[PDB]
Amino acid sequence: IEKERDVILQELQENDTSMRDVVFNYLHATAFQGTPLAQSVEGPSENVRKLSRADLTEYLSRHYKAPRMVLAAAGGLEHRQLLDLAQKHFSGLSGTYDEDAVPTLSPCRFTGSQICHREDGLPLAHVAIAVEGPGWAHPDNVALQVANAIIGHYDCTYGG
Amino acid sequence: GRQFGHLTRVRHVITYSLSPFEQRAFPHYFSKGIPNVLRRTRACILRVAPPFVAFYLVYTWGTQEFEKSKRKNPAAYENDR
Repeated sequence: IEKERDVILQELQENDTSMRDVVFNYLHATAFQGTPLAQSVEGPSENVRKLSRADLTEYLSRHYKAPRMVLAAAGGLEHRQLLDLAQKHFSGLSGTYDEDAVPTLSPCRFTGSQICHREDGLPLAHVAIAVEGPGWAHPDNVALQVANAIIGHYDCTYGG
Repeated sequence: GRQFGHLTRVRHVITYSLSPFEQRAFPHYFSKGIPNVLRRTRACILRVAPPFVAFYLVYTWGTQEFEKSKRKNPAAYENDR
């Protein structure tokens, strides 16, 4: 824990080195403010210090039950010879089904807004701009796959 | 020179704002605003009024001073002689 508690903290600060990931963090938080979706994946720093492995054991116990769990594989394996050797751990070790209420989630709010971190020293300035759209399951998700492909993209380095 | 580009150099400032639709044209404009009207009005009225007094005083002061001086010929010299 302490070893890993340190590395993350070590990394937490280092994480300012790749600007890409950085702005996205801003990006979510500006749209989804007021929703757990809007929050740092690694989470804020002080928690990691404050973090204790009992609360883990909670979340260990909480969401690592089945049906939440899912297994797959591909290769020379077929199906049966998977399932037979799936069989019993993890038929099983439960891996349960009870509740964690159900299925705890909420539709998230969408924020017309702006965020700016102004630092003029750096040579370049990333930009991100977006609007919200349909969820995973939805008809139009594919209809908009192409518009992006059509409008395409550019980079310094192409031979185009 | 180029107006927005090169003016100043600034680092590690952050700014937050919303769509104007996201918010209201009068967030307690009446209730919350009225005190703000009041508080600052005195900071000026200290230094504003005092002369305005002076004129209006002198205004009437001279006015009266003007009046009787003119208005009444048999004032000091009455019409016995």
